[PDB]
Amino acid sequence: FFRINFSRCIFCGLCEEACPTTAIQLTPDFEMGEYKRQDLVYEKEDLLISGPGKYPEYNFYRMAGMAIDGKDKGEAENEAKPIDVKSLLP
Amino acid sequence: ATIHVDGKEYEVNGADNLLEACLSLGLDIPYFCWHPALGSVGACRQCAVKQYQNAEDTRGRLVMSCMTPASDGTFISIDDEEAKQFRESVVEWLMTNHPHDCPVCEEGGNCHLQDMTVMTGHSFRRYRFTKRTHRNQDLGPFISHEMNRCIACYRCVRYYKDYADGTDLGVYGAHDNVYFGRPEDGTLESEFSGNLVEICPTGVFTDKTHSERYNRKWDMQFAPSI
Amino acid sequence: NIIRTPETHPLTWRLRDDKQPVWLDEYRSKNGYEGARKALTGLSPDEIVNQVKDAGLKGRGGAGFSTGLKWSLMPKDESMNIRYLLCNADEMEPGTYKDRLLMEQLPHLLVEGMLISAFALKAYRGYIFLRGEYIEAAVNLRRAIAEATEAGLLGKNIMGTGFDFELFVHTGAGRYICGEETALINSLEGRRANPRSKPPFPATSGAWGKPTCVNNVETLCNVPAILANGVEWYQNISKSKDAGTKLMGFSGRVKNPGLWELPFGTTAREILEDYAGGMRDGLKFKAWQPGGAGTDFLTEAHLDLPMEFESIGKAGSRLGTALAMAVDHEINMVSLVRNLEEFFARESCGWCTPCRDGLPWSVKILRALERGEGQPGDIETLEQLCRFLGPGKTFCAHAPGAVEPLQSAIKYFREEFEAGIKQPFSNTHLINGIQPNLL
Amino acid sequence: AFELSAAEREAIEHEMHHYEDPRAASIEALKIVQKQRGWVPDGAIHAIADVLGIPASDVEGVATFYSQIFRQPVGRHVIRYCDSVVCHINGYQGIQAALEKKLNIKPGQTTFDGRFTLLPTCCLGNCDKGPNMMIDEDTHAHLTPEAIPELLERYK
Ligand SMILES: Cc1cc2nc3c(=O)[nH]c(=O)nc-3n(C[C@H](O)[C@H](O)[C@H](O)COP(=O)(O)O)c2cc1C
Ligand code: SF4
Ligand code: SF4
Ligand code: SF4
Ligand code: SF4
Ligand code: FES
Ligand code: FES
Ligand SMILES: [Mg+2]
Ligand SMILES: [Mg+2]
Ligand SMILES: [Mg+2]
Ligand SMILES: [Mg+2]
Ligand SMILES: [Mg+2]
Ligand SMILES: [Mg+2]
Repeated sequence: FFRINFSRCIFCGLCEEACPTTAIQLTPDFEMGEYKRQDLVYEKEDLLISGPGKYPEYNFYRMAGMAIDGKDKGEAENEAKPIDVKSLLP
Repeated sequence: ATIHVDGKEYEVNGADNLLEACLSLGLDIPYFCWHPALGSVGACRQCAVKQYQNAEDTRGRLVMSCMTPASDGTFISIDDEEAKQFRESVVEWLMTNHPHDCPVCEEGGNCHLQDMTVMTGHSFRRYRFTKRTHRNQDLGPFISHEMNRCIACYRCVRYYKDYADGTDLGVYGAHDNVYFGRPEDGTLESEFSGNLVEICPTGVFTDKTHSERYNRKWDMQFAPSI
Repeated sequence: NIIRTPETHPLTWRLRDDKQPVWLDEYRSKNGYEGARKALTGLSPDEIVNQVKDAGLKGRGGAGFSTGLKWSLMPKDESMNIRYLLCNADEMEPGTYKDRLLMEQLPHLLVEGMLISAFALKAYRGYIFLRGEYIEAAVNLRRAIAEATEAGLLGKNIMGTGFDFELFVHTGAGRYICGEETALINSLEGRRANPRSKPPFPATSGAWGKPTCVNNVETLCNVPAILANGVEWYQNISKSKDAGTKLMGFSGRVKNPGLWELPFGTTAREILEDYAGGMRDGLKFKAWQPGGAGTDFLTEAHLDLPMEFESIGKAGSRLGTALAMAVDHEINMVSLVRNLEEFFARESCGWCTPCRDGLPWSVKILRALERGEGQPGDIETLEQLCRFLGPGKTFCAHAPGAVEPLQSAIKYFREEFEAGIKQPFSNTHLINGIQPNLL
Repeated sequence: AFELSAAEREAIEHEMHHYEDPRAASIEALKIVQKQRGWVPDGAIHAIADVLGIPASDVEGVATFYSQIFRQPVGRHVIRYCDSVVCHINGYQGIQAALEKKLNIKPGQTTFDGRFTLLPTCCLGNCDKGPNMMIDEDTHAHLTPEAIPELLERYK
């Protein structure tokens, strides 16, 4: 779950600056002024946009070293195929 | 029992190494392979401090703090430019092969390698070539295994085998392809294997029980319990 | 050809002409085991050690340390009655082939030298830590041990005096790091061949926690002649400050490669052109390494200095196994140094970071430089590796010597290294929405 | 499944009393087991560890440290050429090209049918004599790219 209290957010942009995966960004559009203040707490469903935002081609998991469904151990960016210790080569 | 660190003169136990004494005095020397319970081995080479003599030797020699006896007539300098540069280059060599995954590492804000990388003042990558990668093992239902993040400091093996007498964990391979894990996938037999999650300075061995419901160290709320 | 005589050629003198080994009968015939008999029935320990210290024998393995001091280091107390003497027959150095000759064609020489040295040291067992790729050498050594055992030269009561000295052979798997003095001990213990920190020296605590003196093959072959002919004779072979004879040779594309026994004061040019013949038919001299791979390159100007420890040590290089290699003009220096650094990097162990993690970086930089994909800051990164891998920064001496040919080739031939830098340094990949930090 | 033969177990037990510690016979036990089968199977690790008295982790560390204790299936006649400085100078590259052109493989692979593995070796300690190579236990020096076929035809 992702949850951001928009009754406290001052829109500083420090969050977007800290995100190492470019997931969270500040886009030019304002929140509707809610009626109850409870409805100003967004819970991922609201926040998750359909698109890549400002940075179009960056893929963190293409950089990471751990394996996911897409990439195996030696398929990251600037990485070598894993040499097994039981190899024959010296 | 009276060493000179960067001009200052301290009083230390002359029966322990210079890393132990300098850390007891409050000074800051980086070190990966020393542990105050597993003795000192000079493997990582990361606790280098310049050592002079005669109190007027202007050209000392780099030597590892954890391996020098810290005797009486000892003159060292943690902040020497050559010592600083060597300590920095030593972490740079470790960073040559590291995996770009701090965000997904089980231990961010809790990793000793991050501490020492920010401590040696290294924040620029000159390496350009590929990194070595490794396949993981299934070590049990307790601790995970990510050998991509290993810096080969030998703490796991030293603890697990020479300290806790484990008999089912060791080191394999050689020449920058070294490997630390079980001879085959399977659960770790030692009763005291959990301590590998904090003995290992990197995020190679991290417990699964916390990895399932994870939260960074800062977010945690502790209290002294038994 | 060379006229060998027991006076000037103590080692290579008995070697029969047809290259076949010299077995026990022919060896004893040519004054074999006379030195061992003299030492066992006319001397005592603490006297053979002093005879070896006064003769001035020095380590022939490459270190150059005095053998008499090495043996004196042993503790003097009869509470330690279990001591070991390990011969370092593991001869892995890209350029040394001198122990092959000795323990292939003269196994009894090494057997007798080891017997004398283990009597001097009060050691009850001796392990010939063999290479593994030496098949004929192992066969001959075991045959010589069996002959000397059957003939009384080995076993419980060796020729009257009470001295057992059982002698074994250990043909190991192929790793160059097991040649190290205190990694050989680990490998003999049956563990991973990782060096050990000194102090304690192997002399006080060595093989299995017992005392131990590790000696090369030629050093131990030197001893039988010292004892048999006298200490003064060995002292006076030639007027150099490194007493005795040495196996020197020139490798490479010379007209007659090999190794010979020389008076340890011979100029490197006297080996290249008088003995080895010189460069062959159209090749021109460019550089040379004195000793095995792991010693500094030297140009043609350094070809006239005498082959001894102090001279070549002051010339920048170091005399190792004294088996030179001649590199002719047609060899690119970057390709040669890459071929050396990839061996020194793949042949290492994993214990210390500077070696394990910095030698591969130099290998990759050299591959990029020889492919033509070098970048600014490469040679300045290689030079930083020659200072931070030097002696004291690494756990053992493998990297300090591994990075000697690199710096020594940079010094003399920087042009061939610069000629590879043909790229603009770039390391990032230009993420789209981020503006790069300029310079 | 793996179980130690009688000859190799007897040889290991005879080697175990050449030393003060049984562990010291680990490299020789691995070399015996490899001599019999050409490589060290995954069960041989635990078998040797049970014979000696040391754990399988130590035996597996010893076996994967040293380069001549094969832990992967290797053909017969494991060709090992030398590619070090003295040979690099004498032209071991032509020798490697003519070898991997005739075997139709790359360094580190078996051919097709389980003969003629191809490996590089550190140095064969026979430098003054041309580019060298070992086939199984025979050292072949003064190698020429012309004589690689006839020299390989001797091993069947
Ligand atoms: C990396 C390394 C490899 C070595 N390899 C050998 C070797 O292959 N053969 C050898 O005799 N000495 C070798 N040595 C030197 C030994 O450590 C030791 O000094 C020598 O074998 C015996 O000492 P001595 O020269 O006084 O006889 C090597 C040293 C190092 C650091
Ligand atoms: S911009 Fe982000 S970091 Fe700043 S107050 Fe708003 S949500 Fe919090
Ligand atoms: S081990 Fe430490 S430095 Fe390495 S990726 Fe994980 S958090 Fe980052
Ligand atoms: S696994 Fe962890 S403790 Fe073991 S060598 Fe690697 S970094 Fe050190
Ligand atoms: S320098 Fe360090 S890593 Fe290299 S062989 Fe010596 S101990 Fe091993
Ligand atoms: S902590 Fe001293 S060498 Fe690693
Ligand atoms: S370099 Fe090949 S035989 Fe020595
Ligand atoms: Mg203490
Ligand atoms: Mg995996
Ligand atoms: Mg897995
Ligand atoms: Mg493994
Ligand atoms: Mg950990
Ligand atoms: Mg000694």
